[PDB]
Amino acid sequence: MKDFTTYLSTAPVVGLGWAIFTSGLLIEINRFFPDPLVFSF
Amino acid sequence: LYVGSDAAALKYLDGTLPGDYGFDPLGLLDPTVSNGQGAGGFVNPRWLQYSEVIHARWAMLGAAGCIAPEILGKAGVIPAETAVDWFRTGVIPPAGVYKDFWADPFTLFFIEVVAIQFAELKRLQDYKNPGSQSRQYFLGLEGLFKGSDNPAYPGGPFFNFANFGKTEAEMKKLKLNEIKNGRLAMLAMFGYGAQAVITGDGPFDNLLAHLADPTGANLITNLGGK
Amino acid sequence: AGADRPLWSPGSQPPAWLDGSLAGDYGFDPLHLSEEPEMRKWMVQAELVHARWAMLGVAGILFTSIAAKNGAPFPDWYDAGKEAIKTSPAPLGSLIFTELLLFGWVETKRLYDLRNPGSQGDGSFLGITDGLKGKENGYPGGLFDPMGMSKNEASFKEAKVKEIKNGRLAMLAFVGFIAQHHATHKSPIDNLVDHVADPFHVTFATNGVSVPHFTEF
Amino acid sequence: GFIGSPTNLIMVASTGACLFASRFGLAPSVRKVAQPLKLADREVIQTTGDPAGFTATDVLAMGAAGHAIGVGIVLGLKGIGQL
Amino acid sequence: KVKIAVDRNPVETNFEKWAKPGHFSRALAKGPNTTTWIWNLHADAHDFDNHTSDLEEISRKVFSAHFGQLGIILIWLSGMYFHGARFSNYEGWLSDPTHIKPSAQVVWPIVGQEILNGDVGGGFQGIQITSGFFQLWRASGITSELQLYSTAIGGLVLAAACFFAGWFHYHKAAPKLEWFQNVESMLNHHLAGLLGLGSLAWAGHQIHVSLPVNKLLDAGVDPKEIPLPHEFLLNQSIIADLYPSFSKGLAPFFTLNWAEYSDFLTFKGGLNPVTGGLWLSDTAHHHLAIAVLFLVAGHQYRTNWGIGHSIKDILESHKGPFTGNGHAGLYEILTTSWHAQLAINLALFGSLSIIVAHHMYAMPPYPYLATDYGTQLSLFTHHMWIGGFCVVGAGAHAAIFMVRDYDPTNNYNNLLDRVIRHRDAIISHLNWVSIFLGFHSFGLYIHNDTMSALGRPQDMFSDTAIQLQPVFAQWIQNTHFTAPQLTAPNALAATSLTWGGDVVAVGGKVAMMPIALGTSDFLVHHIHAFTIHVTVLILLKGVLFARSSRLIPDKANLGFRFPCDGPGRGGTCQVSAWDHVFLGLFWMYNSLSIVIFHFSWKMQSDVWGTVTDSGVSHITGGNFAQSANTINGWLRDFLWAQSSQVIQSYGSALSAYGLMFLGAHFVWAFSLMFLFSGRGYWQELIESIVWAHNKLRVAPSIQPRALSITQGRAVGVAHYLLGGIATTWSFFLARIIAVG
Ligand code: CLA
Ligand code: CLA
Ligand code: CLA
Ligand SMILES: CC(/C=C/C=C(C)/C=C/[C@@]12O[C@]1(C)C[C@@H](O)CC2(C)C)=C\C=C\C=C(C)\C=C\C=C(C)\C=C\[C@@]12O[C@]1(C)C[C@@H](O)CC2(C)C
Ligand SMILES: CC1=C(/C=C/C(C)=C/C=C/C(C)=C/C=C/C=C(C)/C=C/C=C(C)/C=C/C2=C(C)CCCC2(C)C)C(C)(C)CCC1
Ligand SMILES: CC1=C(C/C=C(\C)CCC[C@H](C)CCC[C@H](C)CCCC(C)C)C(=O)c2ccccc2C1=O
Ligand code: SF4
Repeated sequence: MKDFTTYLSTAPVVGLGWAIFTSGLLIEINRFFPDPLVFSF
Repeated sequence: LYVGSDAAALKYLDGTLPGDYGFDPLGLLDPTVSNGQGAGGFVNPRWLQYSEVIHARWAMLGAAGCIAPEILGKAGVIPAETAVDWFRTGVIPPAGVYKDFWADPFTLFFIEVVAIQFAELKRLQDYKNPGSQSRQYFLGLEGLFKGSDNPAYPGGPFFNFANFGKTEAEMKKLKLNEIKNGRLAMLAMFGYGAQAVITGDGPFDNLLAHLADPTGANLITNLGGK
Repeated sequence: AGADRPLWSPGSQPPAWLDGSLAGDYGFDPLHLSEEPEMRKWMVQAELVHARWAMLGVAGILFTSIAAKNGAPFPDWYDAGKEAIKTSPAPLGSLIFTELLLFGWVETKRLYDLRNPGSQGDGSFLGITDGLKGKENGYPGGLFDPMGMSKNEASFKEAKVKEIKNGRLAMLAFVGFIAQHHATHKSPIDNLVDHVADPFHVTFATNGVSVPHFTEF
Repeated sequence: GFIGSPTNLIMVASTGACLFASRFGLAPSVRKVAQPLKLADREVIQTTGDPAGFTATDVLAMGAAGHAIGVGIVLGLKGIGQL
Repeated sequence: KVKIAVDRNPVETNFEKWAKPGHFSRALAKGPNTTTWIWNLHADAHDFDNHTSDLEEISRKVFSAHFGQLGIILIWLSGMYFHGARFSNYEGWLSDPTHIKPSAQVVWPIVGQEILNGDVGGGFQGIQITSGFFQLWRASGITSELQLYSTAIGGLVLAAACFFAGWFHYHKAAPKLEWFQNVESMLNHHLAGLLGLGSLAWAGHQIHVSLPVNKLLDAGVDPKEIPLPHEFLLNQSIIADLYPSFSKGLAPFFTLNWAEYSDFLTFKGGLNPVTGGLWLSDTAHHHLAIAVLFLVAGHQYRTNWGIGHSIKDILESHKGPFTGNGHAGLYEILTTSWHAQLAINLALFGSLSIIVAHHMYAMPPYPYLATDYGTQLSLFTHHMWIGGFCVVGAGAHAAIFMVRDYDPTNNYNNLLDRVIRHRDAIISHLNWVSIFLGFHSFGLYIHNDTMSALGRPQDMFSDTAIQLQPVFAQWIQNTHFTAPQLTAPNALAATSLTWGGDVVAVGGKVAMMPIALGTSDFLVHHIHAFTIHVTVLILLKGVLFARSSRLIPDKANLGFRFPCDGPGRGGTCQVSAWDHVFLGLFWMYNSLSIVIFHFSWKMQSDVWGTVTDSGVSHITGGNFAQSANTINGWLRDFLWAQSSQVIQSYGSALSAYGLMFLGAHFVWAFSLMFLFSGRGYWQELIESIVWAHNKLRVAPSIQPRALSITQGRAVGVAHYLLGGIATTWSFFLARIIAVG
């Protein structure tokens, strides 16, 4: 497990996790707020 | 005698196995094949003997269960509507399903899955660890699962309750007879499958057709040729 | 409580981190989870809270379905929330955030008791010192154990084993509830009386789901 | 496929000639390989009661070759109007 | 002699080596200290010849890597079948294949990309696919989405089995070196079971499943009204009234009366007029004959039963008088060197992909395949580029074998030694013929451009001024048009419609029509020959001069992949065989770009189009006979006359193509400074950036370094090839979808 945990601790795995998290956050924001351009409320 | 023995194949095998007719053209009983430690590959003499005897027992059960309903339906023993062909019982719904059963075929399939998964997984755990199933409490009948040195022949108060084979000579005779009838059953089940595919009828019907018309009803005429 | 104990499969080799000390330790871990002691105690706490909520929810579902079969005007366990908020004085939105508000305190206390054992029973919460102190990892005791049958070690151990076994059975019950409600669209007690009415025919193979029918022949 | 049919007769004659060939020279058996001819060689596979080298792989290979030669000759004659 | 040799559990299945990234090599085993280490970790990852010197472990790694690639391919195929099962209009396409476009990709509406879900027809919205999977499934008898779902599930199961097989045959039961070295057994089993048995199984599927479903589909009945394939399999009545020879029931096969099977095993050449594809019975008899031929070929090599040929004996026996030791040491080379086998496999596989592209643009072996111009163009271009990449990698891995696995002790007077012994003459003659071909083709093009711009249309090398007609190609076309007349009397028609004859059209669109070859065709064919000749020159110069040269006599000690030998001897940059492959990659790109441009223009001008009562109206009006003789014609009448759909695709479903088009141009530009520049400039810029990060104490512990010269060349060629291929892909697909 700790060998597997250090494998997930490697740079490409945490990079993939960050990319998935950021892409999902931005996609859900754009879906639930369709076409945001002007900062108004 | 030796049934089609091939030379340069008895170099790696002596006479210990029941049949051991020396027939090994391709070569799979060589200890050089899959040599090392651990589980390894599935081509090893221990697993080969175990799978051969298990295939033999299953094919013997299948040959008996494919012969008995048709023969007993030709007589007055079992009723005729329960004497359907072995492929029409529900094993292949394109071939036929016996609708007059006490349960749905998938319900029987699930009951079979639970029961035979229990049986075969206990068998596998005893194959990997000999005598291990006699230690963990099952129902109080753990002593029935003592096993033996050979995984193929566990024995005990249930598998050998008749206690046949007290000495070595008749035990070797029984093992040789079991493997001979089992190999005959492999051939029998092979023929049953081929006859079912290319005739669409029961094996006893094919036997009666060959007996009544030897030249007019055989493999050549069943393929359309003359 | 170890060594020659019944495992999840006879003849299996138990893991090194599963020595049988924990309740329900059958040596079942193909994926080698709970190897680290901190992850082991996290897994024990997670299993305990999932078990407790599983038996609570399954008991509520069974009680409501039994009363509905007997004649009480109770809806099915599925889509009960719709009629619940229809008859609730409290609307949705406020209800879930209210539940989160009175849940965050207990969850924070549980998490910081799991990370720091005995730190909750320091008089910080309304001057409570003897109470709110975890006797074990996922077994707080104190105010949560008013009657003291857990003082005996043997009684505590057998109660832990019974609790974890009934909790795992409750996970299986909840999974079965979801599966055969998606398959039959009926109450679990309705499925039970259908199975005890015609056991040889009414089963998982006759609902039109689970086992698919394509040729019908 | 008919018994006594000319196609079956010619292909059976070809298969029998191929089988009787390697029994005495001509065709490359296990014990006769060489580059252009027949040269002495080992056995490896037991002949199972067969004199010289005429084991099961020999009869299998030569029966396959005989069946192939027979069907080729039969279809070539059928293409040009013969049997 | 031949037997299974397997070691039990040589490698433990643990995750301890997943934590340490660099573990296969001792250089990366010490951990990282600079950023190039990371690139090295992603460079020598699958260079198993450098990790260990033991051939057995290398062979085991190769076996497991092949199992992993097969699992990846099966996962991809299962995903294709799943996309056809759920996010597709295959059932709607089966009703009217000539009016609904094939679509199997549906996007999520997120940021306005839902406009990519175009109106393909049949009440569906999605991306118009050009892979031709719809035609393949129609050829396979697939009717409902349930069959596609089952195929996807089976493909996922087989991919899991392949991954388990890789894990098992590496970690649990690893085959020994003697198991891999049984080349005779490998060849026999591959020719008999991998190819012969597969061809027989596919022929049986075609005969028992694909032929009746395709016949009923061509009859015009509803796909739902068509009986399921198992109904054809079991009950013989439907296959009997669909094909009377099935009423005999396997009698004509064993009684040698194979002519009775002539109804469903046919030899009608050409295309089926109902669907514009190859006849399914012809494909069934084809795969049956292929299976029989490969079954015959699989019993050639002696393995364990005396009879059969020996590869070493065959190689050693073929020795001529002008070649010394004829094929002597090649058996030991190909049984010990993985890279020589890789070179041979890649060369033959790339050539096979080229034959595949040519022979399925020529004969469309799928129902309603020729009507979809976009599918045919995409398939041709894709197989073309895969073949070109594979034949480049052939020279690459041949050079790798020459650097690493070549032994002069086993090669004294053999064929390889004599090729090395006259490599200078080989390269000089190849250079001369490359120069001559480039002159007498491209100078002809420049001559045409000049005399067109000089107002001399009578001085051109065109179809009207100076006829350099392809007399050999025209004669071969006329001979193959008359192949069924005299030399193949049992063929009902010609083997293809490209030689001549009538015009086959489906749905008002031209499926296949005769192709005329003129002066422009001769010019582009000789241009292609010149480009292939130059690429061969580059790759052969890389292979033969990989070990030594008069310029550098110890190039073998420098390895296969080194940047240079310094600025000595005037400069020795890009002297390695790897750099030769890197240079030849661009030449392969240019060659295949010109080839696919010729293909697209030729089918758009002289093959594809619509059929009216007056005649055949092509897409571009047949300008190839008058505009393809000049570079300005390719600029204007092919690159500017087309590509208007790509730039005007905005606001439609094709717009992403145009977007990709622009992005492709970007990538094609972004490669150039990796191709230009060097390393010292970027290293000094990185030093300045290191100073900037050190001022703020944010300098990384891993020292950032510029990319290596070999690494920079690889990045440049990869981005250049990606940009060019994506540019051609976007332009081709947008042009062929908007007007096709
Ligand atoms: C007739 C028997 C037979 C068959 C069918 C195959 C088939 C294959 N071999 Mg194998 N091979 C054989 C015998 C056979 N082999 C023998 C006897 C040897 C030892 C001399 C080898 C040694 C060998 C090597 C060294 C390599 C192969 C590889 C391959 C694959 C080539 C890739 C391809 O065409 O994709 C076709 C793909 C498919 C059709 C997908 C389905 C593949 C299934 C799962 C395989 C079924 C065939 C298998 C042999 C059955 C026995 C396995 C059994 C024990 C479970 C292919 C799966 C390459 C490889 O590793 O690929 C993974 C490779 O590098 N072969
Ligand atoms: C791999 C390819 C392939 C396959 C699978 C088939 C299969 C079939 N074809 Mg086809 N055929 C093929 C190629 C193929 N053919 C080719 C190349 C041609 C030449 C053009 C033909 C020409 C042809 C004609 C003209 C006809 C067929 C017919 C048939 C069927 C008859 C089966 C039969 O007699 O075979 C022999 C099959 C067996 C002997 C069965 C195999 C033995 C079994 C599996 C043993 C099982 C034993 C087992 C272990 C025990 C039971 C297990 C259980 C307990 C679980 C069958 C569906 C006929 C049809 O549709 O009528 C029904 C028909 O009229 N075919
Ligand atoms: C389209 C761009 C382009 C062009 C035209 C050339 C041209 C050339 N390169 Mg190059 N190449 C290029 C880009 C290009 N390169 C790039 C980017 C790379 C990097 C991968 C390479 C990689 C490369 C390699 C690796 C090789 C070449 C070779 C060649 C020669 C081709 C052989 C031939 O017949 O040339 C004939 C000459 C031309 C086609 C140039 C145009 C000639 C016109 C028609 C003018 C005709 C004569 C004119 C009338 C006289 C002018 C008179 C005036 C002085 C007054 C030639 C010198 C090969 C070589 O050295 O020779 C075989 C070789 O091995 N090149
Ligand atoms: C099944 C389950 C967990 C299963 C876990 C498994 C198999 C793990 C297996 C393994 O880890 C092992 C052992 C070892 C590893 O090496 C390998 C894996 C494979 C990883 C949890 C269920 C857990 C189930 C829970 C917690 C159920 C809670 C139910 C509640 C709260 C009900 C609330 C209700 O709201 C409803 C739903 C509807 C309303 O009508 C009524 C009310 C009452 C309102
Ligand atoms: C004298 C003697 C005897 C006898 C013997 C005999 C008589 C034998 C025979 C034998 C034989 C007689 C054999 C055979 C075999 C065969 C085979 C083995 C076959 C095969 C086949 C095949 C493989 C086929 C194929 C094909 C197909 C199907 C398709 C295509 C074409 C072809 C044809 C190729 C005895 C014993 C009594 C005693 C002693 C002495
Ligand atoms: C530009 C250039 C460099 C400098 C470039 C270097 C060192 C490589 C830089 C790679 C970067 C770090 C890749 C990752 C870029 C982004 C940070 C990743 C994407 C981020 C978004 C997803 C947010 C060379 O080192 C070089 C060497 C030899 C020949 C030509 C050149 C060359 O042209
Ligand atoms: S350092 Fe660069 S410029 Fe200098 S010889 Fe090497 S590759 Fe050429």
